Amino acid sequence: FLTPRHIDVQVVSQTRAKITLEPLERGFGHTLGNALRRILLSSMPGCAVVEAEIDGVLHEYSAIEGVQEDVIEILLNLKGLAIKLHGRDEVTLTLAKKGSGVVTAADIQLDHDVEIINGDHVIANLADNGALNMKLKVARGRGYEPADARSIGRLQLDASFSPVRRVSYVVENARVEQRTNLDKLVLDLETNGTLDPEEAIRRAATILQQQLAAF
Amino acid sequence: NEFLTPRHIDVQVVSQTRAKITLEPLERGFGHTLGNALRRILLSSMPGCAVVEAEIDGVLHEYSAIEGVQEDVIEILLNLKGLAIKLHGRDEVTLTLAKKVVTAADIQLDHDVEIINGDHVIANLALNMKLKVARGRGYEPADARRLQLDASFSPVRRVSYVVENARVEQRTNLDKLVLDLETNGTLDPEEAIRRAATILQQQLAAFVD
Amino acid sequence: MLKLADLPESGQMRLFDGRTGNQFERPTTVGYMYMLKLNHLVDDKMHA
Amino acid sequence: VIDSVDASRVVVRVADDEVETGEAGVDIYNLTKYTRSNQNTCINQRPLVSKGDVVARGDILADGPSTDMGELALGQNMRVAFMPWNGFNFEDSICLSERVVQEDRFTTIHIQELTCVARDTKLGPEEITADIPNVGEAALNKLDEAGIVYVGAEVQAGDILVGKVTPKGETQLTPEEKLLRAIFGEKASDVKDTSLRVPTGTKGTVIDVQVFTRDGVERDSRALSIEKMQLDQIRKDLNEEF
Amino acid sequence: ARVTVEDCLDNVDNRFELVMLATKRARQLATGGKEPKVAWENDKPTVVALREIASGLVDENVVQQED
Amino acid sequence: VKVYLAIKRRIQPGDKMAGRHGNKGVVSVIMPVEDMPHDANGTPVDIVL
Amino acid sequence: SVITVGPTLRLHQCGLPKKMALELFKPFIFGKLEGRGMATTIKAAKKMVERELPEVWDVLAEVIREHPVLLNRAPTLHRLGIQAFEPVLIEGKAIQLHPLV
Amino acid sequence: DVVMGLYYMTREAINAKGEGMAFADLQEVDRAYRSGQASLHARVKVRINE
Repeated sequence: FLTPRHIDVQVVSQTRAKITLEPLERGFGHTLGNALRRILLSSMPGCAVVEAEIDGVLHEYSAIEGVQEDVIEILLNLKGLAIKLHGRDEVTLTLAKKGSGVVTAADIQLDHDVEIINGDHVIANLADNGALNMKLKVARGRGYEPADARSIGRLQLDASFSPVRRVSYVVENARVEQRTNLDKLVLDLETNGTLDPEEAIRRAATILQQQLAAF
Repeated sequence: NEFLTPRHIDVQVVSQTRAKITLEPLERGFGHTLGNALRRILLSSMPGCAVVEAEIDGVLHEYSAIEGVQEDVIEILLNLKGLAIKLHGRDEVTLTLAKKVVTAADIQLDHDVEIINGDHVIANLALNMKLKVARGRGYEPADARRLQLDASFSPVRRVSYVVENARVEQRTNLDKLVLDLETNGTLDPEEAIRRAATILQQQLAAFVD
Repeated sequence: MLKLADLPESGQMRLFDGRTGNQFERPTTVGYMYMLKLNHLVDDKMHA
Repeated sequence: VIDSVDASRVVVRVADDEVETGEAGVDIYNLTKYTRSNQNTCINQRPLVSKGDVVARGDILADGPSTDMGELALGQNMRVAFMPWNGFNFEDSICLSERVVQEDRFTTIHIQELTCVARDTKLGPEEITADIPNVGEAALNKLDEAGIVYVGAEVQAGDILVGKVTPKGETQLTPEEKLLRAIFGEKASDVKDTSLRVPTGTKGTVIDVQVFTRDGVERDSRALSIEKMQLDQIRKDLNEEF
Repeated sequence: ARVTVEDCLDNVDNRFELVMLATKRARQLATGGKEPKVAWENDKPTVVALREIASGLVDENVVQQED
Repeated sequence: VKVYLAIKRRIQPGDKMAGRHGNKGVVSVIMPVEDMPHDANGTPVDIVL
Repeated sequence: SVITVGPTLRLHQCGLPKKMALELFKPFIFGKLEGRGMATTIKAAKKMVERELPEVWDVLAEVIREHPVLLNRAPTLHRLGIQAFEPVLIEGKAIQLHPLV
Repeated sequence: DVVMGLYYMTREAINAKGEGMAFADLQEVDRAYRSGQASLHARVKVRINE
């Protein structure tokens, strides 16, 4: 009958991180690990590019000059981009580059509340024939929302944020001199850098307490 | 970023030992999550009291039968295994029963242990035993750590749930929760659900903001 | 090729139960299947 | 060597070995844009090369649909186990996961055709006129002063796309129809609206519209915009190859 | 609570006349001239008609007198 | 005239899914990433046959 | 339509998507809309079932729980190819079915 | 799937964890199996209120 306090955040990489709270009793560790993964893998507040308007091409299919990739490929690269938002729901971003050079995720003009995580994700490839110009409108959603359920230049996109990708739990055997079997758990939270893993655990804690306060 | 708050609408109660609660307003992936987590915290562990030690008179092993009963000593041990004992005063007490059809209320007990199922038949007259109960958070088997036997400390008996979609106006993909439970009768179903969920409240309530 | 990449040789992985959490008393087989997409959707066949 | 790579067209240089005396470097490759196939599916060409690299004879420059980086790449792959899980894979069925809908892996996009005609009848001719009776605000906001919806507009279920007004004479109207026409105060329009619409379950975005007119006939302004866009695109690729 | 025709199929063992009886009961319920015996459990008149058939409350002579 | 309408169809419950060895199948619903069984490495299974 | 398996449904019920549930129960929803007292017309009823309003599911779910439907395979083999079930209100475009049928 | 469930569920095993154990009732056996220490196939003993 002990409460899990004094957690330890073992950060071994910028994506994966290990967290071991406390060794539980015989039969509790699998239960808490399964409950925590069942609530963390359901829905977490993330951000993705839901709207995108290009001033060079009217729709999102026909190609333009200067851009090497297709417009389907550039919207796929935009919806596959990890973005961090602190205290704003919707923020308008821009993207413009001229010259024979590649463009990466660091080239987007950020703000005080807009933070970029990845820098190796190549956005597109340019040339000396033409250039591109488009505006980015992102949003923070709770769960999956398609373009069908949620002027002429407004092009809708699907909500494709992924706040957490790869998680599991590994049980061990510890000893804190109070019982026979002390089972501790290791949780490898692999995220895209858009949010803190401890803040995600706190968010899942608020979801479970708001869901079990009615019972 | 607005989460949906669930509200308990109805609670279908058919008997004192079997209830059926539901939860209509839920999200897409939270209903099966809360239902499977509740099923897990009822099936895995629950603090209670059960028989952890037993002793027969004139039978050292489980294969040696006794005289004075129309049934077998296998039937007597399987009858005494099916009792429900709840207590809060002490931690380990020893119960003694000396009778030469018996009832469950004929066992010599003090005011610390409270007998609930007193109409359970144990033996059939056509007999001495020494039983000892203890507190157990989880299931304590006979292999790990007619003398040693199993013990069921949880008052819950069977947990089952089926989740299906509901009629939602403002959203598209939100399913509801249907849950059916059966208990030993020593505890209320909703009170047992709350007493199992309060450790999940206490485990992550100090970490939440 | 299975044994050189820290993977089991017969495809007998040890998996964890996500639903009930009980440990499987049997090794399972996982992997990757390259599947195809068909022209047998519902939208071209739906008559309203 | 490759000089510049674009998603609409690619050009390559010609070496001094396999070339003639005059007109050495002449190599254009019009990539297939998003057009219509025979089974109403989209086809496109995606380049897989860079700027400043040498190629060989028979090399792959741009791959078509269901082909990636020079090889045939039809579908995608995901983690697959063999287990009957809760009756979702009951006899031979499939149970997916949220990664295929969250990463848009096995999603597909179809190009849907809608062929509308503008014929000439003996009681009255037809034309592409935007002034169509029985048209609300949501239908008039999508179409222009010509009568065709703009390039790249969101089309919902039950939307009027093309402009087609047919006349009628001696319709033998009921007193209920003239009563509901006189209540709202609308004019007694004797010309019906037989413009084509989308079927049920289609909610997407148009990409282009192809118009064909007869020789020596009146042309729509949307047709003028289409032919002027085609001629500036043709002049642009002629200028870049020059 | 559920639609169960077994309580009438094991009683009359006919499976023919109960269709006409529930037909006349549902028509009398939809006409608004006869009140149902068993209470409504958020159902249509078909479920109330088959429940009154399977409960044995309405018969051929009873429906003929109610007509 | 002819207008080219492009439908951005997504995965819906009931689409057709077959492999390469003649195993025809239909998907059931959109089940989440946690209900599928997972190994000890960290990658849960996606499409179970 | 195309079918799929639904394992979370009983034998006395089934699944059915709302896109076809708005039209297979069209005289029933017209009678309920003209009898309850929200819209006595039929053209505004067609407009509100084609506009995807919020109240159409709440006024439509009354004839989903206790109303039978029929389903027949287009290659007919025997007499069990036609059946009767009870729909529910789900999302999507295809039909969930009972596994054991 | 249901017949493989009944096949792998009911089995006569030689070696498992919890061989020769005693169960109080049917739902007590359901509680004991789901605890994680008992196997689905083991030579056990239980009374049945049939």
